[PDB]
Amino acid sequence: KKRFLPQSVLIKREDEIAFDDFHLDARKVLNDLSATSENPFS
Amino acid sequence: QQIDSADLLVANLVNENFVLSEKLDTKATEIKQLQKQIDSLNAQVKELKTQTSQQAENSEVIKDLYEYLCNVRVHKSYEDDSGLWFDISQGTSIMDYKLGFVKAQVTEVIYAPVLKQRSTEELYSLQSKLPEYLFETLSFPLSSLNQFYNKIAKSLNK
Amino acid sequence: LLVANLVNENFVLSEKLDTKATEIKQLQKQIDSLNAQVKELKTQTSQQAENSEVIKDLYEYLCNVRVHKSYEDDSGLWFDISQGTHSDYSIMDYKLGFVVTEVIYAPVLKQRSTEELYSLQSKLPEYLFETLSFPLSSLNQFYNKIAKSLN
Repeated sequence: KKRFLPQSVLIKREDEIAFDDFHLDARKVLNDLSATSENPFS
Repeated sequence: QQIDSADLLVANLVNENFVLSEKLDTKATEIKQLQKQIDSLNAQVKELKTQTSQQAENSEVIKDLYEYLCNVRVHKSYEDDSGLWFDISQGTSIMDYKLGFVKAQVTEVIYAPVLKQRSTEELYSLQSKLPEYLFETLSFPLSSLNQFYNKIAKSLNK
Repeated sequence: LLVANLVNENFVLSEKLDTKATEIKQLQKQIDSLNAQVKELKTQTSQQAENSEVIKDLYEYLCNVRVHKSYEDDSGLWFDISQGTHSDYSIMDYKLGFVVTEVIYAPVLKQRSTEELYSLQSKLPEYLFETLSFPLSSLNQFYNKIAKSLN
């Protein structure tokens, strides 16, 4: 019934911040990052 | 000579009532066995429910230990077919973001800032403390997970 | 008279068995509901435990600190801790206690090699080899100083 370690304040943000507003594709992002190695010069 | 079907039937009656008495004791024991299964299963439900609840509590206090030792919190998790995500807050001047892991074998770690619904003022504050590139989706090596973490850590604590 | 009395007794019995058979149907229904709750709960905890375990491993890589156990008396709240990275030697385990709340840091050395101990002893301040006490406020600060001292 007694907590020596105080309870977390960062947890509040879970309700406040909309992490779920965007969900994206790992492999797509990981493609976009190298852009394009296949060009007129290839 | 011939036989009254009546004198013959009276025995089939006591046979029938016997067979029934039999069924009745069969059933009465079967009820005991079912009622046991129910006591046992009620026990398992009590236990399971409590052990889940404990596991949960223990997880959350380690979440607290990390939050006060290292000023970071991994809120949730999320799985596409594409990647596995974690929603994170860091600092005390607080930064929300996500880290994603491609669901393949080659690895380097996505970072995606979570900047929407932020005050035009707050944004300037974070931009003053934080490099420009840390407000854009990007990636860093696996090896650089710790180095990423304290990059943000130092940026908010200094 | 008693062929009549006999048919009647069959009536009474048939009815007794009917109540029994409905009671059985009922109990089997409960047994099916609980049989369901058990299986669902069993998964929900195994899934909750796998989730919590990966998030734990995230933390261990993010922060370079593993928190494998926790040792709670009525006196305080303890945790077993390891900080640093593998290869000289760069990892330091200790217990943390929380106890007007104050933190107790206590070193753990007894499972080491004299060489590992020498490298630690040089990389780290002398007082990280002494049981200390200090406020929750300094905890983060504490963390950073060990982290710097190791890599």
